[PDB]
Amino acid sequence: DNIQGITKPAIRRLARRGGVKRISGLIYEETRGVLKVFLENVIRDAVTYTEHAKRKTVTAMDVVYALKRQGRTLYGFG
Amino acid sequence: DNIQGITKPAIRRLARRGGVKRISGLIYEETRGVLKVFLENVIRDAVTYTEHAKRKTVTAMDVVYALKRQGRTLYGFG
Amino acid sequence: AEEGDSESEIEDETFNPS
Amino acid sequence: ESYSVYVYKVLKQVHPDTGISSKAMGIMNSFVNDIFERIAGEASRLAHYNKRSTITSREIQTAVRLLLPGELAKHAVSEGTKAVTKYTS
Amino acid sequence: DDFRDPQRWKECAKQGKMPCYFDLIEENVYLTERKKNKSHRDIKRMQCECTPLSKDERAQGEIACGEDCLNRLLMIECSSRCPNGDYCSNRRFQRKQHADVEVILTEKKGWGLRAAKDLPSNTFVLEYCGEVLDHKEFKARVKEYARNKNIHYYFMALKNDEIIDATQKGNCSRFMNHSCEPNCETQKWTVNGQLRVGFFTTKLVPSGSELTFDYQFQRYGKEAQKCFCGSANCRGYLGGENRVS
Amino acid sequence: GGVMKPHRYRPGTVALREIRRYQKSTELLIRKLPFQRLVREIAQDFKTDLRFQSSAVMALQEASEAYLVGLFEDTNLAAIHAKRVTIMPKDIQLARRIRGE
Amino acid sequence: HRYRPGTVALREIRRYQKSTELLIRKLPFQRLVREIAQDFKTDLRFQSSAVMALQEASEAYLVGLFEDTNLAAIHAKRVTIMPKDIQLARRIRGE
Amino acid sequence: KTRSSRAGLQFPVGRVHRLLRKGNYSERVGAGAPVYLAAVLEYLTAEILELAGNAARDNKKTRIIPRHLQLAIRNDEELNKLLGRVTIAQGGVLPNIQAVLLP
Repeated sequence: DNIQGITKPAIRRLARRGGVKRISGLIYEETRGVLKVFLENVIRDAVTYTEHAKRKTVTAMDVVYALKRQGRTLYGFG
Repeated sequence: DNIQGITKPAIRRLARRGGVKRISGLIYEETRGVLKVFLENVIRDAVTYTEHAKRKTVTAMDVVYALKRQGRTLYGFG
Repeated sequence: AEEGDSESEIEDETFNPS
Repeated sequence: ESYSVYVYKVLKQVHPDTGISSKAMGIMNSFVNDIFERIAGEASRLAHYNKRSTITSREIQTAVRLLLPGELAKHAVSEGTKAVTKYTS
Repeated sequence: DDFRDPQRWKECAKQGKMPCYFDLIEENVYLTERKKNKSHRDIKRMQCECTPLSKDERAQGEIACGEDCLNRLLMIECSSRCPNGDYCSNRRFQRKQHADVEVILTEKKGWGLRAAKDLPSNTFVLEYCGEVLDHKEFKARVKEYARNKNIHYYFMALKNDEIIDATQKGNCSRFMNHSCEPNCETQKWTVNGQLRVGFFTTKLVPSGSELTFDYQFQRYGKEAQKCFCGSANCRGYLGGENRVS
Repeated sequence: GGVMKPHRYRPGTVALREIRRYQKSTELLIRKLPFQRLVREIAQDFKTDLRFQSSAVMALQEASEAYLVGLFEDTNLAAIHAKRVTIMPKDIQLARRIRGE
Repeated sequence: HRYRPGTVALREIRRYQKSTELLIRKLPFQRLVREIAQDFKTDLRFQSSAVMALQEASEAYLVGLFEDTNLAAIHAKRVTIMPKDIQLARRIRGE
Repeated sequence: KTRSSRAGLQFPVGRVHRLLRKGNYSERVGAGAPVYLAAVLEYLTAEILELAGNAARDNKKTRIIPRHLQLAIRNDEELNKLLGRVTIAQGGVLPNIQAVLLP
């Protein structure tokens, strides 16, 4: 149970960067599930690329390709 | 002004297909501008493909290619 | 015992292999 | 030239006493072409990342597993594996 | 008191004890019906969305197609292609489920109806049935019949061009009177593509109480008439000097 | 002696009947010749003396009707989330903002 | 001396829209990531830049979702964000 | 005999192999690849036609129409995910009314 390691002040700081002034008490269980669906899609694609590349190690280019497949296009990691 | 040819009961009929029960009085003037912007974009790309292909008639495959460029795949006119 | 208007089907004919 | 007679051959095996219109035949033609282009483009992308010059049943299988959903991709991999097993034996 | 018998008898006009001077009528008849309508091109079927069980009645049994149906809320009766089949309760104009009515004398304004037993709200009573006219015949027959010195005019306008006559042939709904305190009313139900006019109740009418419906007031000639009920705010006369239709 | 009209429908019944009637059918909801004149008028701005086919305008009409139906399907959810029934232009602008347009 | 409720909230909005650092800690996110990954292939091993890219993409996705959540909450004539605003944003977004 | 008779399929193999070399995908297509892709296309075609035939029998018809294709695709959990950005001509929408609008 490591999705409880995404604490309440961290979600509150992400909401303060998002512009939110006042926060209810039920946002956190929704945000953890949304984060654990987005992770469970990107790591699924990254482990598929790794399992095709005949590799023991998930690199960063697999993650960049997994994000490019979904339309995210992250810059800064090659 | 052929934008007034898109009449009020046509927009009301599109809203009845969309599931709208009660309609205000400015939705028609909003919808005309939205449709105008969308059609200007698609006609601009279709005329670009037509001028590239050295033709003078605008075929339907140019429209299908422009809709694929916007990201809206259309089955039936191929 | 009851049937719909055939015009519904007439607007989209079957594919001809020839 | 199209896939129309092959769509008729597939349709007469799962539903014998039925027909199909030409508009639905064109929609099935567009569907087959779209899925062909998607799988071929993804298999072309997979062969460049590993610096290989080809495309192979492993490449097509990796392009199937990335593109199709969970229950559909398993049956697609099973049908393709059975068909490529029957080709050599 | 009603005593519907096919032999013509010795009662002149008042129809209170002997109903066989005129003729009765079933579902209405047409004269110039042509095949230009929305009948079987887009109103081919309007099927409700119901997932019933239909195997458990009289014990944990909900009645089929109640006030949660898509067709009863939109004032449409179902067809024979219903998923309930012969257990649907919308089809009330076709199975002829009626209410217990009786025609005796109440007041010197004329004949009418009084409720036999208790009858709850939103309950069907009787269907308005008659003879369907057209464009040309109405404005000729009204001036042909105004010179015959009749008191009761049995005219109801179905639409802007359709007016139903319930004079030559009429069912038991022709006797119902007017009052400024209505407990019944009229609704426009669409059965088999065709529009039909019914009578529903609005409250809990006691056994032995009046059942009338409100007129949408109308004059056609120069003279005026007045009502004799006087519940609390009976105008009696028309709405002034109007001339609409 | 006057001819009485029966009743009048409550507001909403005919509207829901039209919702069912136009969600059941599959047809073109916009007139064809004003749409063709509109497309030719807005296509005169990019290249003078063009020429069109019929399927090239039919595909435009199909795409435009599908786009507008999807826009109203999101905008009705916006108007219901705003605890209303009437549909406002601010709902259209919110739908086009959240969608990415 | 105490601040009236909202002043510290606007102060945090101003300082975290000014800063550029990461908001989620690294070891809980890494333990979350290593636990999710093993359900796709056996014996997974990680570089540092893969998790460093996952954290950037995850926080960008969450900020881009809370912006539309705030827009839905303002459209509903409120200030407090609710889970139904997140559901409306993910319904209109196409997810 | 043809390779579609060897593999036991119904879609052709030589046309798929010709479209793989011809469409500039790699300096080389492999082999088992057109057979594998023809099996995948035949399975997807048979699934679409099976659901379309069920949707056509549900309305007392004997000819599959684009409305039947629309209902077959949109009434499935995974085909709607595969074909979410696709507009089918003469297809229409799914009949649904929100529960806050019904009386």
